[PDB]
Amino acid sequence: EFLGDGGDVSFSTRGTQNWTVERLLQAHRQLEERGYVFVGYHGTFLEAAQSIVFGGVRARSQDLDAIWRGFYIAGDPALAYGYAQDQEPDARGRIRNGALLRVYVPRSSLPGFYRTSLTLAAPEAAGEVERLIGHPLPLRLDAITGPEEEGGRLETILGWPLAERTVVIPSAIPTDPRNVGGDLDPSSIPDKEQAISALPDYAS
Ligand SMILES: CN(C)CC(=O)Nc1ccc2[nH]c(=O)c3ccccc3c2c1
Repeated sequence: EFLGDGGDVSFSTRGTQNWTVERLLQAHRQLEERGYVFVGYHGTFLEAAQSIVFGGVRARSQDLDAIWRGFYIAGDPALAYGYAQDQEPDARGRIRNGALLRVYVPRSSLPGFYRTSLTLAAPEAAGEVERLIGHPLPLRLDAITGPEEEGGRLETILGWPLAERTVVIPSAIPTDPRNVGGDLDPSSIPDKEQAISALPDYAS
């Protein structure tokens, strides 16, 4: 259990229960001590956050193409935040805010991390990434970081094999239940979390 101590952690529209930036700090120190390193944020809906944190990352399907299939994260919490919410409404039109998660990978997995300046959405990106990674997509126990299709923000994709090796914990950066869909309010980012958010150096 890499969640540190305090009470039971629970995701909810009111905010991640029993999660404070201080507990995150304890959790972060424990992970680092165990040889894990932070690689980015992952925004998703509440239940997927719960599953990811306590069950671990688990690929489910889509092999025909989905060439870029994998676990998408981002060094910049603002990019991942856009995804921390339900993808479709319920029968009554409600779209709940989700949660931001912190993704860690064993340091021994770092050799598989690559970065390119080429926008991943570019048509020839696949060919360039395959050259960079040394094999045909999909990504395996490796990852690639590159500019989002449009926006300039760097997105990181973890091959499912790598993703399933991660330890993921809640972020102390909250989503706003009053502003679903809205952009991340940078002032809602705890200084203490920003402090433990440096990324590892990737190969290019
Ligand atoms: C949940 N819907 C957005 C459908 C989907 O297929 N994608 C998905 C679902 C969750 C995602 N979470 C992220 O943190 C993220 C970060 C950088 C780039 C993409 C993502 C991301 C993408």
